[PDB]
Amino acid sequence: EVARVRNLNRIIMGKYEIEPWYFSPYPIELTDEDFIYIDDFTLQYFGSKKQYERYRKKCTLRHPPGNEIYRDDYVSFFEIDGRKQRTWCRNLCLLSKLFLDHKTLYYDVDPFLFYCMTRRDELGHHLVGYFSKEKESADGYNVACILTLPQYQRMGYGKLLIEFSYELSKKENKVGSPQKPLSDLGLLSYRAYWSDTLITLLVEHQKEITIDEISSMTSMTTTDILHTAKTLNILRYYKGQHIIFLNEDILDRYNRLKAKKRRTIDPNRLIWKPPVFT
Amino acid sequence: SYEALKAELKKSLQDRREQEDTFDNLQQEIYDKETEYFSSGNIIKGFDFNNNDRIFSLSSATYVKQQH
Amino acid sequence: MDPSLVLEQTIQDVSNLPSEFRYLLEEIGSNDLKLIEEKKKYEQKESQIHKFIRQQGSIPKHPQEDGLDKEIKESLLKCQSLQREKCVLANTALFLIARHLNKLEKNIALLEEDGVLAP
Amino acid sequence: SMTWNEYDKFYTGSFQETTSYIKFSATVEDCCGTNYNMDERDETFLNEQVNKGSSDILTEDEFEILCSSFEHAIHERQPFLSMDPESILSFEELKPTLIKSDMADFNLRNQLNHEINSHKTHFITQFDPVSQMNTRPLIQLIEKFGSKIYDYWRERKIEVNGYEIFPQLKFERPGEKEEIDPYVCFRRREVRHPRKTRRIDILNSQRLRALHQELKNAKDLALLVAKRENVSLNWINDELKIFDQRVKIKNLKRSLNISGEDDDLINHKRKRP
Repeated sequence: EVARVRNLNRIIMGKYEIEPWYFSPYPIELTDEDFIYIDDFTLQYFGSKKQYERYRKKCTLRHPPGNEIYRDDYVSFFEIDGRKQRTWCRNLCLLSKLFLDHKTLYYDVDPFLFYCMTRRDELGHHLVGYFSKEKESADGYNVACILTLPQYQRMGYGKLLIEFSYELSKKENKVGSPQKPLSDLGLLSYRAYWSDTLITLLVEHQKEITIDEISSMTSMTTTDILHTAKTLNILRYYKGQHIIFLNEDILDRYNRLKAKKRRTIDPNRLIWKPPVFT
Repeated sequence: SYEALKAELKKSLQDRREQEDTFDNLQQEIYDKETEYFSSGNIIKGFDFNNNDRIFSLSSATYVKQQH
Repeated sequence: MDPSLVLEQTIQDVSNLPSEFRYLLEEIGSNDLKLIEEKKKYEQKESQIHKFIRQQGSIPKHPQEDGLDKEIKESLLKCQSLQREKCVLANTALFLIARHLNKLEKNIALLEEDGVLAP
Repeated sequence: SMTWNEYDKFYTGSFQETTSYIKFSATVEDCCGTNYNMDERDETFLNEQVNKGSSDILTEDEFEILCSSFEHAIHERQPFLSMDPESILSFEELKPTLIKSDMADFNLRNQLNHEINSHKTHFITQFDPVSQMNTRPLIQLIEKFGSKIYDYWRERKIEVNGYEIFPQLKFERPGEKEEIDPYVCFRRREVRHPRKTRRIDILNSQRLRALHQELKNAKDLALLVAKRENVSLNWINDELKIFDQRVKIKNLKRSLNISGEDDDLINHKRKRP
């Protein structure tokens, strides 16, 4: 009952005031405040402006508490272990829950890895979005929850997050799909990514290509590939096996897509080996 | 006045001489300890030799100049 | 008290330490390279003052003494700034390893107070 | 919505980018300093009740050191304070515990500051802000201000019924029946694994001793590098002192027209490795 309504009033994270959408189990005492402050580096919450000031004067952290595993001139990615960085990850999950309706904060953050995308500044690395990932997922999910912060929309950050999640899976030699039921906005973003990478792969490869060979190059599951082809009306059934072809629509979409000149993940800048848990 | 400044300048010149000598020892000490300790689990290799693995001596541009 | 648990926890705690030592030490190295180039910049100007003193003494003033002295102090001051950074960097590396070592020594002590670990 | 006007007041400084990727594993607590942070009520008390006519000012940072020690001591001696908040210990009963308190690895930092041979000021890392330099030691603050500040902190502790002054997350309690509360979060579920065989325990005991030695070797190298940079800092401080003295010598010498004794006014090359 209480969890089905917006919990907090208005929040100032860093320099941007953001409007929460959903309940988040922040300290209930904070629901009595007009303004809540979120530190831009530690994601720590404050009801008191004076405590915030004192905290900012003593805080030396200027980036996510973990190793930088990716860097281009647009964004960086940090890999953070929930078990190693408990306070920071809880703060992130509390912040994320404000904008994700079906994220659970039921258990502690230990079984999750957090891949945090930042943009660099004179002041440091500013978190703009993230995706979490189970250390060991029974269903083979390569993303648990994924979010772009509201103040950083209209910047193509969501696309970079989704790209980076599959780049990890490719370096893992695994196929992957986002967790369980997807949010309405999340479902929209993945279908756009799935269509874009599928039509880009088909057109540039030119030759005929197998479902399993597409699955091998993109780390997309066969399920996501088939459904993406059905939506694009380029899937057919022959002799008990599925086949993907090309039409006038796919070549047309490709030209429009290439014209957009979007920012992309450069896999050569990903210095990362999969974490080993005993 | 002039006599005091010349007396405390010799004092600070002697200090510079002492800092320079203890610096030369530490550099040699560091190099010897890199040899003794690193020649299974290492602070160099991972906890789980080579002249390029001397990350401690290589932190000094004075040692880098000597090796080149 | 479980020695296998203590060993597993210590290895996890220290997993990122060799990477941090390398990262800190090469930032010290990169600063020391900048420091040396700045040392040459003020030692050459200090050499001109010293060259003049050997020939004519300290009583005659170098034709550019006021200009060189300001440039030497400036270059000497940014050397002190670089050296302070290397000190801070070296202190963090020492602090990280020292903190891990104390935690391990406390664990070893707790294991020795039991019959679990032999002293 | 959009931009906050006081951002530039709250976010100052520069993060310098490194050529190689950032390597980091310190926690948020490692980079925050003193865990107590004054609110608006604390500063008016410090401004008007403590420092109004004082000859010796208690700085905001020194204030937080004191309250932080009070919190750590009470948690140690009265863990179930919320059972009877008015039975909170007095300052004099708590003072023995405050004297022994080791806040933010203070004893470790002191030992390191000793080992380096610096002994100058305090041991500073990347995790420390430069504003914290001006603070007095805790034991000195306890004597001059301890009881007065504790009187204030004691009341705030009673007002919050023995819980925390700062708003806390609601965590599950192992005796509560529970009630489907959305504010309860971050429940913990232990691993509970069977023991290894006794032989493997002995083998891992040997690996533990070996790992301890490798960390010891690493600490020796790390201390040597810190000593090397410390004497390098002393050297440049001497070069700065020698420069100022050499200029003053020459100006006074030129005033009095004395010749010779120029040996100390120039550098002399010597055999260096």
